[PDB]
Amino acid sequence: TYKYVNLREPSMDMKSVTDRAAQTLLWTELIRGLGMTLSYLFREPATINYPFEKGPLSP
Amino acid sequence: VKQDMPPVGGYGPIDYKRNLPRRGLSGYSMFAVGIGALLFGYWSMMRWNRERRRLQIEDFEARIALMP
Repeated sequence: TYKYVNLREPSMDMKSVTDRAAQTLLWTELIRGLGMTLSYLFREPATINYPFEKGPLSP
Repeated sequence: VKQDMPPVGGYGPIDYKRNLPRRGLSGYSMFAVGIGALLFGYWSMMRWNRERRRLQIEDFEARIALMP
């Protein structure tokens, strides 16, 4: 019972290698990372206003 | 009766897939639309520069006729 990783080779088909080349020379997934961070920007924060709102506890 | 904490008849499953959409354009399409907007900007740039040179030649003619 195991699942070992990093089993992909860089595919020598022209489609996959030109997609990785356009990824390298067009800065794509960096913009995808910026999109994820903006997706957490427009959320609502989980900050309790501490000296008034005191945090939850246990019995 | 007894009042432990059991699960009620079984609960739903929770996923364990690396759920990735990998969306966005391909290499060829993004490449071509970038170069197309580039060439659009080049054509408009060429037009504005040559009409601007026409007007700047008119400014030269103004200083020529003004001088003596």
